[PDB]
Amino acid sequence: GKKFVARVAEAGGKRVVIIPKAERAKVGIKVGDVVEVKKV
Amino acid sequence: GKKFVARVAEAGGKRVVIIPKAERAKVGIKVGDVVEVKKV
Repeated sequence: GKKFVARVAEAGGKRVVIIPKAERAKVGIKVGDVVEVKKV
Repeated sequence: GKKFVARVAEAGGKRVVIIPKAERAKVGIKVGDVVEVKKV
């Protein structure tokens, strides 16, 4: 339930939210994890 | 404040949340928009 703020970016012709290593460590996110994305 | 569920994926050597066109339309997200990402 921990969260972080980010910006939608364009990478490889896709709209993505890049998750830096620091943010992964703070929120406890690994590849494959399910997340909730909310527009602010 | 609208939200959608997604999975952290790996693309271009980065950990990202791909946002499909349908999800962008439902949540009202454009590139550059600030979003909140919460681990479920």
